[PDB]
Amino acid sequence: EVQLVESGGGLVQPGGSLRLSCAASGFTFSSYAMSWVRQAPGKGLEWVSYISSSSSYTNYADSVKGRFTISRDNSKNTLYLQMNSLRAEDTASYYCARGLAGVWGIDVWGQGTLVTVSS
Amino acid sequence: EVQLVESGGGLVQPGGSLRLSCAASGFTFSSYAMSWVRQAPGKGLEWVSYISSSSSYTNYADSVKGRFTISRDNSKNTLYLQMNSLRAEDTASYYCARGLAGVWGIDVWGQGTLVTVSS
Amino acid sequence: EVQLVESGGGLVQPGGSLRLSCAASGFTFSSYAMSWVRQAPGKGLEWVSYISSSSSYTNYADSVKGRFTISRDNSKNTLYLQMNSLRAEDTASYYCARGLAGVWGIDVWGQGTLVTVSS
Amino acid sequence: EVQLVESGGGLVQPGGSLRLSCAASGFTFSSYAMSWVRQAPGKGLEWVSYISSSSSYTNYADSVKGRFTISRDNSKNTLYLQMNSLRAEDTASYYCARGLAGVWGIDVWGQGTLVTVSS
Amino acid sequence: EGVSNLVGLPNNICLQKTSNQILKPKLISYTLPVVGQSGTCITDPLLAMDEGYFAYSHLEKIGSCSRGVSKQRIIGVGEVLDRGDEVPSLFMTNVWTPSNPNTVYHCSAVYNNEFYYVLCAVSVVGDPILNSTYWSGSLMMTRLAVKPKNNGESYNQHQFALRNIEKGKYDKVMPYGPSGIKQGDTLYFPAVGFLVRTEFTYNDSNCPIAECQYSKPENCRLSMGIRPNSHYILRSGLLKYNLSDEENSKIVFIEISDQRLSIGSPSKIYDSLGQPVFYQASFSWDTMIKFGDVQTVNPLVVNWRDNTVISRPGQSQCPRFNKCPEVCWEGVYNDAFLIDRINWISAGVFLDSNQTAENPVFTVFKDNEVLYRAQLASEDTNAQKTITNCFLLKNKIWCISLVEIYDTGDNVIRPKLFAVKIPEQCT
Ligand SMILES: *[C@@H]1O[C@H](CO)[C@@H](O[C@@H]2O[C@H](CO)[C@@H](O[C@@H]3O[C@H](CO[C@H]4O[C@H](CO[C@H]5O[C@H](CO)[C@@H](O)[C@H](O)[C@@H]5O)[C@@H](O)[C@H](O)[C@@H]4O)[C@@H](O)[C@H](O[C@H]4O[C@H](CO)[C@@H](O)[C@H](O)[C@@H]4O)[C@@H]3O)[C@H](O)[C@H]2NC(C)=O)[C@H](O)[C@H]1NC(C)=O
Ligand SMILES: *[C@@H]1O[C@H](CO)[C@@H](O[C@@H]2O[C@H](CO)[C@@H](O[C@@H]3O[C@H](CO[C@H]4O[C@H](CO)[C@@H](O)[C@H](O)[C@@H]4O)[C@@H](O)[C@H](O[C@H]4O[C@H](CO)[C@@H](O)[C@H](O)[C@@H]4O)[C@@H]3O)[C@H](O)[C@H]2NC(C)=O)[C@H](O)[C@H]1NC(C)=O
Ligand SMILES: *[C@@H]1O[C@H](CO)[C@@H](O[C@@H]2O[C@H](CO)[C@@H](O[C@@H]3O[C@H](CO[C@H]4O[C@H](CO[C@H]5O[C@H](CO)[C@@H](O)[C@H](O)[C@@H]5O)[C@@H](O)[C@H](O)[C@@H]4O)[C@@H](O)[C@H](O)[C@@H]3O)[C@H](O)[C@H]2NC(C)=O)[C@H](O)[C@H]1NC(C)=O
Ligand SMILES: *[C@@H]1O[C@H](CO)[C@@H](O[C@@H]2O[C@H](CO)[C@@H](O[C@@H]3O[C@H](CO[C@H]4O[C@H](CO)[C@@H](O)[C@H](O)[C@@H]4O)[C@@H](O)[C@H](O)[C@@H]3O)[C@H](O)[C@H]2NC(C)=O)[C@H](O)[C@H]1NC(C)=O
Ligand SMILES: *[C@@H]1O[C@H](CO)[C@@H](O[C@@H]2O[C@H](CO)[C@@H](O[C@@H]3O[C@H](CO[C@H]4O[C@H](CO)[C@@H](O)[C@H](O)[C@@H]4O)[C@@H](O)[C@H](O)[C@@H]3O)[C@H](O)[C@H]2NC(C)=O)[C@H](O)[C@H]1NC(C)=O
Repeated sequence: EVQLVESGGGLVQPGGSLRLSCAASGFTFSSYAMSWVRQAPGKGLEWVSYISSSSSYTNYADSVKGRFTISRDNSKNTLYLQMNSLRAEDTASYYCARGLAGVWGIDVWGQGTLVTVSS
Repeated sequence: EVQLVESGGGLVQPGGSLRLSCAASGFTFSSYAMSWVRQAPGKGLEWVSYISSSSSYTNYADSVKGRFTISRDNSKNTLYLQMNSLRAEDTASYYCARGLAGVWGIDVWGQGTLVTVSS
Repeated sequence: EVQLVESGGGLVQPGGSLRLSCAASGFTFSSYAMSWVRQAPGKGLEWVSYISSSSSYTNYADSVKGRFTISRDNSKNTLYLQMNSLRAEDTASYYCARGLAGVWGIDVWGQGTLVTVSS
Repeated sequence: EVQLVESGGGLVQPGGSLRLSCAASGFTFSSYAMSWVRQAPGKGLEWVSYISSSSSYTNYADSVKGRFTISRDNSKNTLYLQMNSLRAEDTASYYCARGLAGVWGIDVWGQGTLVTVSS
Repeated sequence: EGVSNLVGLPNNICLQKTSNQILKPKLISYTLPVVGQSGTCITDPLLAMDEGYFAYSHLEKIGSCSRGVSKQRIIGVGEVLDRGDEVPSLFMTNVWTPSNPNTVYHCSAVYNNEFYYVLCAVSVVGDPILNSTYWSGSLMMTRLAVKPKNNGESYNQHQFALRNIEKGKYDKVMPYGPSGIKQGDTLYFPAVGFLVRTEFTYNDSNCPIAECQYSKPENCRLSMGIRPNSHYILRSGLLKYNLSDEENSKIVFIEISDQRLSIGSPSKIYDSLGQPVFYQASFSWDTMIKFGDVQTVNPLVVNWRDNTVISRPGQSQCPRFNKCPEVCWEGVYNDAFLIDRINWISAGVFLDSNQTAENPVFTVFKDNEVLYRAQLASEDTNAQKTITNCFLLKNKIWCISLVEIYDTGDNVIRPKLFAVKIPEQCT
């Protein structure tokens, strides 16, 4: 059973710097793909980052092309996301899965992590 | 006029864990540098921890490379320092300023904070 | 019999914005003085804000000179306190009375309101 | 506990077009009544729009008979109000409840939403 | 080890008809909570698979699921790998979305060396199969790699227009079908042709009205078009695109044979065990499945299979199991992928209903009998279009099928993709 444990936090000032983390267990992390997917209440899927197995390719969206950069820690199974220079339009719940945006996902989304950028 | 209010006490057992804090007012804290500087009676300046404005660079000394890690709280003007695994050679008065070690300083050292590690 | 009903919020993240309220009945509120008084467990009285009868004079303390500003609502008997940019040293129970700090107070403190600022 | 979350907007030019929203939770929304209620500072209740459970009856006031039309989205619990052709006499705080105008209301008015039409 | 297509000699599969359900439907399309749902609608799907790489396309409509609007059309390719233990999956790597959503309609995919061409039709009048009398005919093919790289700008997304068209007698061409095939260094796309009704050469005496007393003789001619008093009769075919010349973008529409000539429907040609197999939907007088292998690749000479047990439902006019000429343009797309050639064993998600579109059931049939069925959902969930593709997982056949079902806690037709493995031991 694949277990996805999201972490991080919200309630930050506009333009701050947050670091979201998501660890996993089960499947072999040394060769697989990871991607952060967020969704605001009212909207649907909206991907923000992508990374390959050997950290050779890193894809991002047009709205977050220069906001944050996804990394990989194949030694210790984790998934960091150093969010920098966020705005009020980035208030959504982020998720980690095994697909860039798609409609795919071969594991139940466990808990997620809500990030609030306001006031 | 720039006012530096140092806080945090000493009188701790060898190998304990103290947390020194230093708040400030006046200059804009959202983009500036902060550094902890200590000095023992008989010796001179001794830099321990450095941090940048965007919390992107954190430098430490050879003797305190793994003792404590400096953080940043740009929301509420302060300067925390979670001192961990200290020894008898760390008995000195700590100070907060706007220079790593140098011989520089752009504000009169207000009160400081003495930390005693003995017995 | 003078009844002082304290209100407001608490248990908030440090650096937020709270609004403490205190309504009253009995004595004529159109011309009198009101003041917020807080006390931390272990310490004594500590005055923060003062309001005059005609809202012509508003005094503050040295520690909260720019934190919050008291107002007056002589139309409807109340006492607002828009606490902004609070710190960990503001964790105390706030009270409303008819004296700035003093040792005075001509009415039994009814319930008060505890404001916890931590974590 | 019934929670009413008002939303929408404000600060619009005279004759603009705003869309107020109000979601709810708790009571079964598939069969109940919803009504927008506004009140200006100095005046009392002022009903504008009413709608039934099956969206079979939609009543309006003499002053807003052709301004806006209330809708119903029973699939997703909400309460929309496409305010169109507003004037300076519509500057008030709008509220959603379970009574047309009355003096009724069987739930505490949570936050409301202020609409300003001026300049 | 590797996820490849039907090549070599797979393991022995079930060859007998058993009522014991030995098929294990495995869902690999686990969606996230849609709390706060709206009037969304997902239609116009696409699912192609070749040598371990897939593709997907969908048009999300906010409101009605037929007469709706366009907001976003997510078209992306990816890789097909294992989730970790004997269960394949579709891992997407590249995603592309056009600027204006209400331009792209009727895409067609194909496989290549290290790329994935997506041939879509460009229209400014809406659905081209509904307003073809004013459509221009411009076609755009988008190339998306299955392995992106850093700072390529010419290796991840490259669009090109198909100027030169070799239309002989047809007035317009358009890619119509999920995907096609490749023959070494040549690309083939499923398509439908637009021909004038007054320029049709079909004697009204070859219509199969022998045992069809309740049918007029001109029903064959009236069924070749969307409407009787229309202005175009559809004609199936394929689009040839040899990407080895590259002197100019060429379009070669080769019409289908006259054997069992029906109205234009989404075609699907795919390679199975070396030989290319062709499929054609049934939106005409013929309600049965049009299956068969291709012997002449270019002129689409396909030996049609006369299956009498697998069909698609419809309306009251032309319901299921109605093999007689009738003026009607209705049906549902339900394909099947060939998993065996010695016994001609096929497999696909076909609906089981007389005049409705519910109860999507995965069924396996050789030519005239059902071997073993398995229900992917309850008997009340609706389904419109299904796409079935089969492959191998290192020793054995595996089939992933995209089936649009009606999820309970979604209130929207969701294209759920299941994973069904052809078993090697049955009762
Ligand atoms: C299949 O394709 C064909 C062709 O691709 C489609 O036919 C095309 O239809 C469109 C209409 O969508 C024609 O465009 C023009 O539409 C104009 C409409 O103006 C407004 O219409 C809406 C209604 O609002 C107005 O209502 C009345 C109408 O009189 C007004 O008095 C009132 O003040 C409102 O303004 C508005 O909501 C909308 O926003 C528009 O602003 C027509 O005015 C225009 O007429 C011109 O062209 C005529 C020749 O066609 C000419 O005789 C007129 O004098 C005038 O110059 C035109 O109709 C396309 O022209 C038309 N194409 C062709 C080739 O005819 C067809 O709809 C499509 N079908 C389907 C099912 O998809
Ligand atoms: C489109 O499809 C239609 C229908 O199939 C075709 O028309 C039919 O053609 C066949 C021929 O293959 C006709 O069958 C027979 O036609 C005979 C014609 O007689 C003359 O034939 C040639 C000219 O072609 C002359 O040289 C010769 O001397 C004859 O004078 C008829 O005589 C036959 O009659 C028999 O059947 C009828 C019943 O139909 C009986 O009553 C008679 O007693 C006799 O037994 C026979 O009919 C057929 O009649 C044609 N049908 C129609 C409706 O015309 C078209 O040719 C075809 N067109 C194309 C382009 O493919
Ligand atoms: C898609 O487009 C590509 C082009 O990009 C097509 O690839 C071409 O395929 C044709 C196949 O016919 C290739 O033609 C080849 O030509 C060879 C000539 O080389 C030798 O010629 C002499 C022998 O005499 C030949 O003369 C003619 C020439 O065409 C032949 O037809 C005869 O049979 C004789 O063999 C020698 O003396 C000389 O020294 C040369 O060695 C020929 O030998 C081959 O048999 C073949 O005919 C052509 O070269 C290909 N082009 C490229 C760039 O590779 C592809 O087919 C297209 N796909 C389609 C149409 O589906
Ligand atoms: C429909 O087809 C199915 C095809 O898989 C049938 O399942 C097979 O049924 C047969 C007959 O019952 C089984 O054969 C027996 O299995 C039992 C139990 O195996 C378990 O053994 C241990 C527990 O002791 C357990 O840890 C294992 O994991 C097994 O699950 C054995 O004890 C017998 O010796 C004998 O082998 C097959 O094992 C079973 N297949 C599988 C994959 O389990 C099914 O019965 C058919 N249904 C009908 C109605 O015909
Ligand atoms: C789904 O579609 C199937 C195929 O279209 C349906 O099966 C068909 O059902 C119709 C029902 O009208 C049959 O049509 C008639 O059947 C009766 C038979 O009943 C009488 O039979 C003899 C006369 O032969 C008589 O003596 C008896 O007393 C009965 O009264 C007759 O009127 C005709 O023969 C005529 O055929 C079809 O025959 C039948 N087709 C097949 C292939 O079975 C099915 O009913 C549909 N189901 C639903 C739920 O819609």
